[PDB]
Amino acid sequence: STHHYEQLIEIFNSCFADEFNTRLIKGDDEPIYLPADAEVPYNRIVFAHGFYASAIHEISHWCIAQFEDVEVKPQALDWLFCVAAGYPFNVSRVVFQRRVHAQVMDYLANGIPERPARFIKALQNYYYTPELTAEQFPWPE
Ligand SMILES: [Co+2]
Repeated sequence: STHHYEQLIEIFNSCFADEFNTRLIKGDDEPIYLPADAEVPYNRIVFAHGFYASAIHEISHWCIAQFEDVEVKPQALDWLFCVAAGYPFNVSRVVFQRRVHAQVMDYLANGIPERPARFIKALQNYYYTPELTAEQFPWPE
């Protein structure tokens, strides 16, 4: 499959534009969260640059809502999303990515929270990818 940020906009909106009144928007240099208002009546997650990886990262952060500690769970969702989509994962070293790996394992063993779980299933149906298995997430070596 190809991977274009425009695809993530449609997948995200399909998952969340109704239930959570939230949509994904390609922005400029800044990631932003803009709540619905009287003119634009839906919440907007704005990601920086027309870059697939950047959209994934803002989606992960939205799902979760000392920099290492705060970044572990969003980067774990990043990794899950990328494998679900058939996209290559990188962080943005080995010690930190092992913390992310453990958190992916935690999620897979103990349960993925509702919003990322929904996004993962939609990714799988959009890109026709097999069910996730821990084996698709190699320990950082
Ligand atoms: Co981040």
